[PDB]
Amino acid sequence: MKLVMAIIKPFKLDEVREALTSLGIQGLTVSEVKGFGRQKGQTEIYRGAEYSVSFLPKVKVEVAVSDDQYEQVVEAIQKAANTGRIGDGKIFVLDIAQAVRIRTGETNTEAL
Amino acid sequence: MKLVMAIIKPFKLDEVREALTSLGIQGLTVSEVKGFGRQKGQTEIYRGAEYSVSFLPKVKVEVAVSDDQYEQVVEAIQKAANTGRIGDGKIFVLDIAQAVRIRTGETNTEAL
Amino acid sequence: MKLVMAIIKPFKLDEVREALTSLGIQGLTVSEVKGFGRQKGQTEIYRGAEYSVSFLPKVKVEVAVSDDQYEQVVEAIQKAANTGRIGDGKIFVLDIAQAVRIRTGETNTEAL
Ligand SMILES: Nc1ncnc2c1ncn2[C@@H]1O[C@H](COP(=O)(O)OP(=O)(O)O)[C@@H](O)[C@H]1O
Ligand SMILES: Nc1ncnc2c1ncn2[C@@H]1O[C@H](COP(=O)(O)OP(=O)(O)O)[C@@H](O)[C@H]1O
Ligand SMILES: Nc1ncnc2c1ncn2[C@@H]1O[C@H](COP(=O)(O)OP(=O)(O)O)[C@@H](O)[C@H]1O
Repeated sequence: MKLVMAIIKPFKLDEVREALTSLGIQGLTVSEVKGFGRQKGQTEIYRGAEYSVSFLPKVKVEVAVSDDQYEQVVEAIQKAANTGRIGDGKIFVLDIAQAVRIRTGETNTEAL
Repeated sequence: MKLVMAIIKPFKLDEVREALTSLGIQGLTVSEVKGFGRQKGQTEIYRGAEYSVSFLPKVKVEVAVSDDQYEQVVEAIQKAANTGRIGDGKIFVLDIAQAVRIRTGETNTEAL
Repeated sequence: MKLVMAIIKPFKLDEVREALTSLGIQGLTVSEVKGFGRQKGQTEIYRGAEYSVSFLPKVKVEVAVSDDQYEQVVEAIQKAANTGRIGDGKIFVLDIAQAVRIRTGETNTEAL
């Protein structure tokens, strides 16, 4: 099991859920985040301090898939979230030790 | 050390913090998220595009516990977050390589 | 590769991004969260239920760095986020199995 964590542009999310659905992935969990990177917001200095005046929204997609699916999931998200412009974002893969589906108690692959 | 990540229904959170407190867990960190799964929101098509018009709020509980507590923490959250209805959510367990408490520099178990 | 996850006080974020920038870290991802711990919000009881009436905002910094940088990143964040008062927060380190930069397909260290 893996937790694929993808930090994408908020407008690429419909296309991302689509690819994932084309792969057979039942569901996912989404978070709103602010991004900092090469592409940065505007700053302002006021009284010896520099304050951020604009922010770069991103969407964090967090999806648990099996060891047989993650590599395909990574590739799918990469292709689905790509624009070719700076700020496209990241995909990180972390290892899931255990998984539980709260409704049924199902574990491992059956929890996803 | 483990990071227990639980994606639950937002109204089951008071009951979840309670169980965790009954286990001796000092604290936790909570995030607001949108869920997608079997239980889905409503959609709308407008001009060759399908837009989501309703969303399913979930709460993400993120709690670091020791290797001697995580299995009990998982079980507690599972029982505390269960309703028996579709959408109860997930619990994922990931491995924590290092931990630091910012205030005191305490590490490992003493950081939690 | 590691995902350094730091749960800090929201006003220590400018100082945190600064240290990270002094270390050569290109970017990071930030989330708004609620904290529960020793330092707690106010509660209220109404009709046989206890409701939370105040909340403790925290900022979650999530930054992927290489195996040669993480220990320095942890230390930097610890020093940059420290106040000496209760509620300073946590830093957790998790292992990243794979990394992809969506724009270019670059992997591993080149993805960060
Ligand atoms: N070290 C990092 N850890 C976690 N997320 C990052 C990191 N660097 C960048 N990001 C995320 O990637 C997004 C894009 O960063 P940017 O460098 O502007 O473009 P690109 O990813 O195309 O190089 C950022 O807004 C940020 O959310
Ligand atoms: N593959 C997944 N990865 C991460 N979170 C998921 C995944 N599948 C479902 N979830 C989360 O679990 C919640 C419940 O999903 P759903 O399938 O509707 O009910 P159940 O979990 O009872 O089967 C979703 O709203 C979503 O937040
Ligand atoms: N077990 C835990 N798992 C994840 N985050 C935690 C945990 N315990 C505390 N935190 C986070 O650390 C913050 C500070 O907790 P608190 O105990 O009040 O102060 P301190 O970290 O200085 O002991 C909390 O608001 C919470 O967000």
